[PDB]
Amino acid sequence: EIVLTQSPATLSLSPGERATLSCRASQSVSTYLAWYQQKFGQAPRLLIYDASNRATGIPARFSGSGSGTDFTLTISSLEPEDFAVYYCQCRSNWPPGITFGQGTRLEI
Amino acid sequence: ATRFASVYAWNRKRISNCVADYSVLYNSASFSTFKCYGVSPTKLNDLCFTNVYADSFVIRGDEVRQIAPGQTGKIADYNYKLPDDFTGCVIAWNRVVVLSFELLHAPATVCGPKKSTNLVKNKCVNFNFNGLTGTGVLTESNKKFLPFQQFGRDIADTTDAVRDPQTLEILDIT
Amino acid sequence: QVQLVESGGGVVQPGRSLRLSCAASGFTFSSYGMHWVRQAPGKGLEWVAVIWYDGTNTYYADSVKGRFTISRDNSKNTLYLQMNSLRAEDTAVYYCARDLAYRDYVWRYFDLWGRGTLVTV
Amino acid sequence: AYTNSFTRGVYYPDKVFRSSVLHSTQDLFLPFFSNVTWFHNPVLPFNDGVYFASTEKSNIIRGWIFGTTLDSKTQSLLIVNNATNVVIKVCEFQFCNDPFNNCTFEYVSKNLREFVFKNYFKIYSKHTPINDLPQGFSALEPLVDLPIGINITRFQTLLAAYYVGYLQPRTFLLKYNENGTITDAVDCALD
Ligand SMILES: *[C@@H]1O[C@H](CO)[C@@H](O)[C@H](O)[C@H]1NC(C)=O
Ligand SMILES: *[C@@H]1O[C@H](CO)[C@@H](O)[C@H](O)[C@H]1NC(C)=O
Ligand SMILES: *[C@@H]1O[C@H](CO)[C@@H](O)[C@H](O)[C@H]1NC(C)=O
Ligand SMILES: *[C@@H]1O[C@H](CO)[C@@H](O)[C@H](O)[C@H]1NC(C)=O
Ligand SMILES: *[C@@H]1O[C@H](CO)[C@@H](O)[C@H](O)[C@H]1NC(C)=O
Ligand SMILES: *[C@@H]1O[C@H](CO)[C@@H](O)[C@H](O)[C@H]1NC(C)=O
Repeated sequence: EIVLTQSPATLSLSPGERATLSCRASQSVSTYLAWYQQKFGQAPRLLIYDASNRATGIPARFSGSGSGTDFTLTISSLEPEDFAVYYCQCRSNWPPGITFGQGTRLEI
Repeated sequence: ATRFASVYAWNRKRISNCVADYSVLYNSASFSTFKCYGVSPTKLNDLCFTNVYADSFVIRGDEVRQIAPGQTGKIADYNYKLPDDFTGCVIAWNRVVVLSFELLHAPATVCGPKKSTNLVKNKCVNFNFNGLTGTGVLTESNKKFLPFQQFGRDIADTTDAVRDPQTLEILDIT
Repeated sequence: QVQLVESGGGVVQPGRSLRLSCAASGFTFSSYGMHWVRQAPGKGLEWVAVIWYDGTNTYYADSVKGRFTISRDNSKNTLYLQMNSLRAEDTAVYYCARDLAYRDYVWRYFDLWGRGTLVTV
Repeated sequence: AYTNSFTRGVYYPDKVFRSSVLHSTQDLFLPFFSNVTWFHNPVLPFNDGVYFASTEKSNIIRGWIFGTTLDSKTQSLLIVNNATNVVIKVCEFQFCNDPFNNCTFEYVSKNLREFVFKNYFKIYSKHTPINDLPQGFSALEPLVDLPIGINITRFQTLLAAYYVGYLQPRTFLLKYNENGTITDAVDCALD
């Protein structure tokens, strides 16, 4: 089974700076693995699928990289329009369900 | 199986004399599109068709819709396979198999995976032993069917016993 | 007015049963697939059930296999979800969600979320 | 030449076990005591169905061609028993003038060998020792069932004594013993 492993537990930075989260997948996940951005109380929205493909509604500042068992998200310049919590998510074949990660909180 | 190309001589096979398990073709992660036009996919796998037609070809990321209604434009009317009244699926993954389902005069061969419950004897049940149907208590018999006979019939043409199709044992039906 | 509004949040003892509902409105209820994802307090989202747009086949997550029932009645354009044998972990914010794809059976993304109804035990 | 078929050509009409009972059924059966043409190669009509029987020592007879045109232009059924196994295939074969394309399936699965070939396409057979066409009774049992939907009107034997009779829509009374073996039968139109 696929277990996503997320690091760092938290990020603390000023806005405008460069924010890098890492998600280390257990085993290659082919051509689609997703990132989810959830503000407190809001409805989670996809940001990135395929780990570099810019989903619709997504300003260009959000960049991702990886394949196999290295997957990482970068943000060039944080603004309060982005300051939320973040997940890495995928689906499964052995039996037909879904694994999120644990989540990675961002701080000022 | 690797390599695929060409749509106008798009290669094509009858699929026949086999059980068509469409169940596996949902559950894999890698399919990104699976559709039907007319009937649900689990509703497909309990119909029973003469000839399942399949064909495949490699494509570019942006894919034009494979034709449900007779879809309209460029390659999607100038290279292939343009079935206006398509009671036919469209698969895709991360590359498509467009499926035409024949229901011709022939005796339908390529038929559903026929998922099978687990035998319970010595109580009452509605049973369906391989299309033979009806309520009764199944109990262990002492009858010796010949290798090819599938159900015992009483003197007045009432089913008296059956062969369980997976364990070839004879059960009396009282 | 393309929104869903959930309903049926409440409290029950373990071992007893509960039924929720989600109302859909502003879009064709019988044309999209529906999910239930539950958010246990302080934790992440955990898929519960899905249905294809015609409710002809249904899948459940492992944690609820054989214990919850997902169903759609297009008469009222209302989604349901029954419960059996509820246990302590089941406390959550049940978000009914609507599927991303139009008439595709992949059942892969969540494009729209209900505000989520508390359920506690 | 012709031979007296006696009471041969009886086969299990269906797949139902019946026991210690006389069951009356109507089917395409070889009429009792009709005469069966005897060949020591040529294409014969198939009509409603064919009873085929052979007596071999060295297994010269190997197979059959069935269809309508028996060349390319239509599907034709080719049944060949070779070495250990049986090849049944329905391609649009371009046949030889004296034998010895688009498919729809390919199925692989002293000595008196009896077969009944009738039209989906059903093959029944029986293999018995004997030592002209023996008087006695034994019943043939279904072994092969082909869902082809082919129009069959003519057939040819691929190769030496064999007999060909024709089935007729006759009523038979079949006697099943307690193990569900047919041990006798009465031809209701014989006399
Ligand atoms: C089907 O599978 C079972 C295994 O559980 C096997 O014992 C059985 O023989 C199989 N069916 C037939 C007809 O042999
Ligand atoms: C055999 O059939 C032929 C048909 O041409 C007939 O002339 C002949 O009398 C028959 N012989 C017997 C013994 O029935
Ligand atoms: C039977 O015939 C097929 C083709 O006609 C052939 O491939 C096969 O090898 C034959 N059987 C044996 C045991 O050789
Ligand atoms: C092959 O034969 C079948 C027989 O019904 C026919 O329907 C089919 O059209 C033939 N193949 C092609 C490519 O036409
Ligand atoms: C086979 O014969 C039937 C009549 O028995 C006829 O209707 C049908 O057209 C024939 N098959 C073909 C392919 O023409
Ligand atoms: C029937 O079968 C049994 C065992 O299968 C055998 O002992 C018996 O001889 C057979 N014949 C008759 C007439 O019972």
